[PDB]
Amino acid sequence: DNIQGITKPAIRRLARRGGVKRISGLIYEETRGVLKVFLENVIRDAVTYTEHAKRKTVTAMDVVYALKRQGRTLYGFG
Amino acid sequence: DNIQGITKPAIRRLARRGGVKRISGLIYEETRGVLKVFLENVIRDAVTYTEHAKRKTVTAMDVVYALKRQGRTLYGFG
Amino acid sequence: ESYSVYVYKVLKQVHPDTGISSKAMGIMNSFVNDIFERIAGEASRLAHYNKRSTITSREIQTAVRLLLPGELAKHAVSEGTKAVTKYTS
Amino acid sequence: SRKESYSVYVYKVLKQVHPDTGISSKAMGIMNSFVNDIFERIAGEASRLAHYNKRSTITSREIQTAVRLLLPGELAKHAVSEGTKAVTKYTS
Amino acid sequence: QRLVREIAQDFKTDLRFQSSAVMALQEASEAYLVGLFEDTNLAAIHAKRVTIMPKDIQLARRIRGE
Amino acid sequence: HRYRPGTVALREIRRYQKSTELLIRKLPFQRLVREIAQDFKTDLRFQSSAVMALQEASEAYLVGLFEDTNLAAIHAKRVTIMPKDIQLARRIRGE
Amino acid sequence: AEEGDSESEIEDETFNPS
Amino acid sequence: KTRSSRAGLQFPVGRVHRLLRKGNYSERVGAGAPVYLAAVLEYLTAEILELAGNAARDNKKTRIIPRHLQLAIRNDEELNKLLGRVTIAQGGVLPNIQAVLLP
Amino acid sequence: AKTRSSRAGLQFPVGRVHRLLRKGNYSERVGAGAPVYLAAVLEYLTAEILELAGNAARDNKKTRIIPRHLQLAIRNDEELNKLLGRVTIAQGGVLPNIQAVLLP
DNA sequence: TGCCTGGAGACTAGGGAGTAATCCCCTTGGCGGTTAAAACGCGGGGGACAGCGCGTACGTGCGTTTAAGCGGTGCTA
DNA sequence: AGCACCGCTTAAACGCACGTACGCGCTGTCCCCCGCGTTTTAACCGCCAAGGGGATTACTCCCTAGTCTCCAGGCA
Repeated sequence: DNIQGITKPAIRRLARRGGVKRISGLIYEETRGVLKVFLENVIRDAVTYTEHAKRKTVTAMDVVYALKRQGRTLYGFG
Repeated sequence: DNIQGITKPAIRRLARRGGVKRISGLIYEETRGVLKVFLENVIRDAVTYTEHAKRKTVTAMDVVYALKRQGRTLYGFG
Repeated sequence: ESYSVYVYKVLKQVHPDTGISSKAMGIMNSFVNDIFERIAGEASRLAHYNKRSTITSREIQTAVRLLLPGELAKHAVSEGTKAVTKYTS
Repeated sequence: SRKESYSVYVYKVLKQVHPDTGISSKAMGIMNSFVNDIFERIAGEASRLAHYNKRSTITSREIQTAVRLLLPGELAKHAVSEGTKAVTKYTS
Repeated sequence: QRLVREIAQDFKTDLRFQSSAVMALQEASEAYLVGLFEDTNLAAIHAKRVTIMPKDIQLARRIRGE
Repeated sequence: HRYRPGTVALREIRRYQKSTELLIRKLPFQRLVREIAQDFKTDLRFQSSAVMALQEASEAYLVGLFEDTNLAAIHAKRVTIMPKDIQLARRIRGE
Repeated sequence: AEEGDSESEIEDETFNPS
Repeated sequence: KTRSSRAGLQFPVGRVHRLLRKGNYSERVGAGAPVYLAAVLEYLTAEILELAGNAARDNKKTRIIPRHLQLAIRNDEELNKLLGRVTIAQGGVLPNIQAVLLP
Repeated sequence: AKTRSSRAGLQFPVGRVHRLLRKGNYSERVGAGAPVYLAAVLEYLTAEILELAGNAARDNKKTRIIPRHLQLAIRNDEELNKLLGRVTIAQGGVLPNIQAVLLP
């Protein structure tokens, strides 16, 4: 149970960067599930690329390709 | 002004297909501008493909290619 | 030239006493062409990342597993594996 | 192993428009990713345009059509102008 | 058809059209408007109303990315 | 001396829209990531830049979702964000 | 015992293999 | 005999192999690849036609129409995910009314 | 022995772009003006984004360019925001924006 | 049904990929120390939600008007 | 095949009348989230060490492109 390691002040700081002034008490269980669906899609694609590349190690280019497949296009990691 | 040819009961009929029960009085003037912007974009790309292909008639495959460029795949006119 | 007679051959095996219109035949033609282009483009992308010069049943299988959903991709991999097993034996 | 890059070329571009300005490695990597992404977009659109008209050669007309479809507004006008100015000077 | 020809005179004078090329435009335009009203009705229900406002259309086009 | 509720909230909005650092810690996110990954292939090993890219993409996704959540909450003539605003944003977004 | 208007089907004919 | 008779399929193999070399994908297509891709296309075609035939029998008809294709695709969990950005001509929408509008 | 970049008057290379066109499975043949045109377009886009990045670096009283300056330079221009509307920049942050109803 | 154009059957050469060896870089595991950050109460002011009243804007219905379809013909880009 | 014209019909658009359901504004209450203070915990830095797998090179088999001949599958 490591999705409880995404604490309440961290979600509150992400909401303060998002512009939110006042926060209810039920946002956190929704945000953890949304984060654990987005992770469970990107790591699924990254482990598929790794399992095709005949590799023991998930690199960063697999993650960049997994994000490019979904339309995210992250810059800064090659 | 052929934008007034898109009449009020046509927009009301599109809203009845969309599931709208009660309609205000400015939705028609909003919808005309939205449709105008969308059609200007698609006609601009279709005329670009037509001028590239050295033709003078605008075929339907140019429209299908422009809709694929916007990201809206259309089955039936191929 | 199209896939129309092959769509008729597939349709007469799952539903014998039925027909199909020409508009639905064109929609099925567009569907077959779209899925062909998607799988071929993804298999072309997979062969460049590993610096290989080809495309192979492993490449097509990796392009199937990335593109199709969970219950559909398993049956697609099973049908393709059975068909490529029957080709050599 | 020796690997391709664009860092010296981005530095040569940067030392013309701003004669006293540095750049960090993270920003240089972002610029390399930007150049690679725009290259892939224009080359893919040109290779898609080359197949619709049943041609085999990608030329500057297909590259110009791929630029005109992909860049919005006056940026496409200035890109076509710069490219036509550079192709005109090359032949002479 | 008159609207499409009028807005297509702004890009190239003396063009010519087919019939399926206008039929595909009409299909795409009707599907786009139906999807826009399907999201806009959800916006108006979330605003605790029944009548549909232009602010709902602008919210749908803002959240969708248009 | 105490601040009236909202002043410290706007102060945090101003300082976290000014800063550029990461907000989620690294070891809980890494333990979350290593636990999710093993359900796709056996014996997974990680570089540092893969998790460093996952954290950037995850926080960018969450900020881009809370912006539309705030827009839905303002459209509902409220200030407090609610889970139904997140559901409306993910329904209109196409997820 | 009851049937719909055939015009519904007439607007989209069956694909002809020839 | 043809390779579609060897593999036991119904879609052709030589046309798929010709479209793989011809469409500039790699300096080389492999082999088992057109057979594998023809099996995948035949399975997907048979699934679409099975659900379309069920949707056509549900309305007392003997000819599959684009409305039947629309209902077959949109009334399935995974085909709607595969074909979410696709507009079918003469297809229409799904009949649904929100529960806050009915009296 | 002059190069083609000196003959075209550009700063980006031409032979590397020609090699990447010939070794990337785009077509069978490659014309002799296409890498010159594409290098001109890439050089123009590079100078266009570096001008705004240098303006942001002068505005924030700095010497070097950082990903925050690149983020401000892209998101403060409308055409670059439309061209790069699906791009996430690492260590770039967001824009300062507070709605007018949240503050008194 | 005509037939013809694309698909099958052998054979060969050359380079592409599969196997084995070995380096050494980088990933994983562990122990301690500091302190910043997370966790837990607590009082209170502010906002979400419910109830009520009112005026108007948008619905349904009927008679008149208008131009969208529906054919037929011809010329030419 | 696309555009231009022509005659006819009739179904859809427009305009006006009227009534009532709903959007908006006001008020009251009470729950609940926020600022603040104190205590507990594990994140982060620093250092160390074992060893597993990425990466490169060399050799060799075998797989597919190319060419020639033959002949039937499918499209009008």
